[PDB]
Amino acid sequence: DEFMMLLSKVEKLSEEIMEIMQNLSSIQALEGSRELENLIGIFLKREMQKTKELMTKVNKQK
Amino acid sequence: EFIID
Amino acid sequence: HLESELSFLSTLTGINIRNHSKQTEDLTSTEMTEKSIRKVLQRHRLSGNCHMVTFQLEFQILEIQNKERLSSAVTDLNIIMEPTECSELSEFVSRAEELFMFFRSLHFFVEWFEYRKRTFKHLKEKYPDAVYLSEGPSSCSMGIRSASRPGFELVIVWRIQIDEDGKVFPKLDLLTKVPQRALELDKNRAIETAPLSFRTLVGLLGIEAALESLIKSLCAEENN
Amino acid sequence: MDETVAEFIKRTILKIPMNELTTILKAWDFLSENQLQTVNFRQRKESVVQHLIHLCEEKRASISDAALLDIIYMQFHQHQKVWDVFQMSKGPGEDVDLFDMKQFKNSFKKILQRALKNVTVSFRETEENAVWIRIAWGTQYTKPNQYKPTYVVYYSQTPYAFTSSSMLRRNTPLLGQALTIASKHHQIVKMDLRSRYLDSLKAIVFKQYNQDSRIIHENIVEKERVQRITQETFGDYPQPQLEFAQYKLETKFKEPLRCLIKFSSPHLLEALKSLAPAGIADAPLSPLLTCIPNKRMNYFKIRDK
Amino acid sequence: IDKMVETTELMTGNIQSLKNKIQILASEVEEEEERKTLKAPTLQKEILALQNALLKDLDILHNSSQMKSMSTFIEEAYKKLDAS
Amino acid sequence: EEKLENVKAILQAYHFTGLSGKLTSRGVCVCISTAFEGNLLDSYFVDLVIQKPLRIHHHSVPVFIPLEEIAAKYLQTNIQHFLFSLCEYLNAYSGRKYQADRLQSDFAALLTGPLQRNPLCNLLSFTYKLDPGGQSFPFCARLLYKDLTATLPTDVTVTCQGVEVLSTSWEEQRASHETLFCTKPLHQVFASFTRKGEKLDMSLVS
Amino acid sequence: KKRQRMIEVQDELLRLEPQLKQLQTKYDELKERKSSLRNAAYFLSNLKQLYQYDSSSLPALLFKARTLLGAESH
Amino acid sequence: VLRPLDKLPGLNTATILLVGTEDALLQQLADSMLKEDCASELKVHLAKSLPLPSSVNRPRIDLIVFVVNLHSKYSLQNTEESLRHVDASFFLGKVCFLATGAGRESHCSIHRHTVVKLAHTYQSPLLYCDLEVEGFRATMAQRLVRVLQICAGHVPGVSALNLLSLLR
Repeated sequence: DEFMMLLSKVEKLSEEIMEIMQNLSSIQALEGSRELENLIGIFLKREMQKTKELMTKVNKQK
Repeated sequence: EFIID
Repeated sequence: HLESELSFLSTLTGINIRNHSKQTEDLTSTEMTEKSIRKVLQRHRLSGNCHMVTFQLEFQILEIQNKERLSSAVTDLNIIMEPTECSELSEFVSRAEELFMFFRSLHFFVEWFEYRKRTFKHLKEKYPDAVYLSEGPSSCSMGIRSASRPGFELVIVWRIQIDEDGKVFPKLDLLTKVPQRALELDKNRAIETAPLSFRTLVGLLGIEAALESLIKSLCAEENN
Repeated sequence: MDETVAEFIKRTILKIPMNELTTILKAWDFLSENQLQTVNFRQRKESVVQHLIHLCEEKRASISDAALLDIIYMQFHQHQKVWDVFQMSKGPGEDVDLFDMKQFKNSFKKILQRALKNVTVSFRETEENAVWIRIAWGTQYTKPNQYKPTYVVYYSQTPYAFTSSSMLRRNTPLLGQALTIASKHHQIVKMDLRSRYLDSLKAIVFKQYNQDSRIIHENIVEKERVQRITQETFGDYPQPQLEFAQYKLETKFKEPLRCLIKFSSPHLLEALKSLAPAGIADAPLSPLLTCIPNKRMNYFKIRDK
Repeated sequence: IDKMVETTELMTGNIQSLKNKIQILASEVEEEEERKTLKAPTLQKEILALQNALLKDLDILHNSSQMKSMSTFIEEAYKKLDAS
Repeated sequence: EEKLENVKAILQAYHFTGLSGKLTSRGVCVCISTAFEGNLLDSYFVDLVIQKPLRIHHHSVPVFIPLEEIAAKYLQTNIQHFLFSLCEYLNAYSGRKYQADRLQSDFAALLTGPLQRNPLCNLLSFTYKLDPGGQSFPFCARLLYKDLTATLPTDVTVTCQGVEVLSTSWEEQRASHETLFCTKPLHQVFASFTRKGEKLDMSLVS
Repeated sequence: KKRQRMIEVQDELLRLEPQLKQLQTKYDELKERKSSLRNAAYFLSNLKQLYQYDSSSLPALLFKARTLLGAESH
Repeated sequence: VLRPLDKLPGLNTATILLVGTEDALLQQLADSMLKEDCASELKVHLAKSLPLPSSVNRPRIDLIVFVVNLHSKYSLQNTEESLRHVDASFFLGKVCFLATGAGRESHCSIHRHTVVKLAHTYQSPLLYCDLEVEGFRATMAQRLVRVLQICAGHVPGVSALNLLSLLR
């Protein structure tokens, strides 16, 4: 399906975007500040794999 | 009274 | 009578009380100077579901029963609930252990979530072209796009803030950024005053009505 | 030890019965624990009223607590001098965030001595959060008349302030006047509850009152219904009105017809409850009497419909 | 007391006439509108105000926008399934 | 099992919801029990009738401290069409108006004069004596609550008892009392003031 | 004069209540009418004047990126 | 409308029917009617108005005692409002007129002539008593049973018809 293809793309994004996010060291400053972890709206390849193995199987069953 | 006072 | 209790839980919304189990760890032994005040430490599990949000309760209260009064209190409280939604309430899951007011904050936190979700499903479903919405359980981020000037975009963020007192504080922010395509095209002070004037905008119409009117007069400027 | 002060104390001491000498005299604190042993309370009446008045002769008694003694006397005898009930009403806005007892005792005395310059106003804040005012009235031409005072039980933050209906003089529009100015309200309204039992008025106004095999009774299905409607209009423990619940007609006999129906019972709402089961009353006993506490007022003022 | 209520009557007359003239003004405000919701949050505007960081984040956000093309869309789709 | 696994919820609602309603026919009786922070020592019995003309039957929403009772007659002038919201805003009034009532029962002897309070303890005006050093000049603290919902006081007036500006130590003490009363309750402050002001040093002028 | 004093205070109590309500209305109407249009009719037209703060979208994107893991855990 | 002989009698059952507005005195009179252990199964019936809601299986009423409280004019006006639901064959023997409250004579909203005129214009016995006192109930209740055994036919010499010829 389109969502499953997007999920496959998300799985591709899991390899891509996480690598893109790992390369961007400037964004590492986020979620590492007392004024960001509280005021700014308060290793995920396996989690994104759980967002692919437990989501593509679950989306199809819907 | 019819509840008049 | 339990059917009427479910009905009462449906109208007097302490949220659904589904999985309840009352045990009691009797602690009236002699270690506590049995001549003095009595006590008992009951423990209750109270799991339940809202319209969408769930919760589970680990609840162990010390019941100090003095020789003339029953100074009921709490010693242990563990809350297993939603993630970001109760991260702010995680302050109270320790304040209640440092209890009733979790059934008044989350009692109105769920009303806040209703006024969030149903208003979002109003604004996006009724009209969603110039409007993109970061559709998530906690992502209150709407896209805006007007093409009269070809490079405009706005986002309103429907932030949630619950204080330590359990009072819900609706943080109605306009967390603005236009892309660099047309940042310097209007050249007016309309954008610099945008997030301060948003607090005025919500006070004019209904809170949802103000968002709908901002949509109709900011990204529907191409539609109108 | 003064004029109309020692005599007033003497006149208010013998009023109380022999049993409650200690209970009343411990409250007003003129007699410290040492002074109580000097007077022997158990011999006679005129002996105790003479040695007790001497104990304040040496204490130099003043009207300020001489009226207070009458206050504690009335707190144990509130079932006399039938009480009015006034109802305050603020406009639109926030509550009275500053009802200081000091400020209220000041803002009542100031407004009451502004016009009734010769009065002895004496407050005694009771433990049930009900300021028990007592006002000895008298115009500027005369001394304050302590013979017949007008006790006012203003419940501290409540809009309602019960008032002893003693004479209903030209001061009763000023009694409410200073009551609605001291307490930061705007309007005074006698809600028309006029009962002698103050502890029964307090429940009514605040809604704190309910919070053989051979004998075959042929009309058993009717007696059960009579009991049902009696138990659905008088739920449990009806409070004692004990007041002339007036009913002044203006009704055409089915142009108008006037009478002034006055129910007079030692316990009114428990007498009406025992009317329908006794056959004196119909089973659906008229709202006309059952909604005496539900209306929080027994001298009504509405018309035909 | 009469001076007090005379000052109060000057004030109330000032106000009936002045709120009549600003109720004309208020109709003007509605005609311009033609064509504790905020009191509690009256101090939350300071967080909006709170550079090298801005430029680096914006440049990263442009790359993160490409990431958001697959991530936010998946989130907008997963929650849509959750909402439905 | 259902007679115990679905009836103990009422018992569970007693200890926890603060809004457990007795299932009395003709009007649910919401037995509102209230707690300050983690301690609870009162319950308020509001009696209603199930009528589309929404009338409260005979409340026990305390009439001795009766702004709740006025709120039993005036909060419905704001919202009553939803018992959903009334049960909250009335449990809020009862849960704060007991908190200040519970912020009263603590006072034992740290204070010298009588705790001249208010019903709901809207105005807690107590002439206490915290004297860290011996130079005696007490503070009469008129704790003024703008709102009957927030547990903590809103307007703190820790006024020196008819005395001029003393040395910087006592002005510092007054400024600290203001910010410790506005943010932290007396139940958690006057137990931290005896702890800091050890030995219970009373006064000489008062 | 004392009866006249009671009547004047009754007027003074009524005058005080009426003046308090009138001043409350005055402040509410001043705020609403004067500031709403000077802010709404300004901004709504200024937004129209626009259409027809640099870390804000960065924070929104960080929240959206955390929302991915939040929904994955859901 | 009640009839004396619509239902068959029991076996030893003599079932009276007391008719009076006040039911406290009726209940006391019924308690006194069964306090003595008589030889007849007395099934006393109470009532307020003879209309008597139509319930089948009701026994053959062998006696109706119109307890007329002389203190209250309601107990009379309801009695004449209950006498218009009686048979002309019921007033012969099986009808008595109890007049309670009489003798006190200071609370009587009804003159005792009016009740005697009422009981003489229906040609039925009028038995005076005072139901508020037990000492005058237990001696009058035993009079309503010896009348009841007469009308029910338990004394095998005297009919209900023979009774009013003796109480005239």
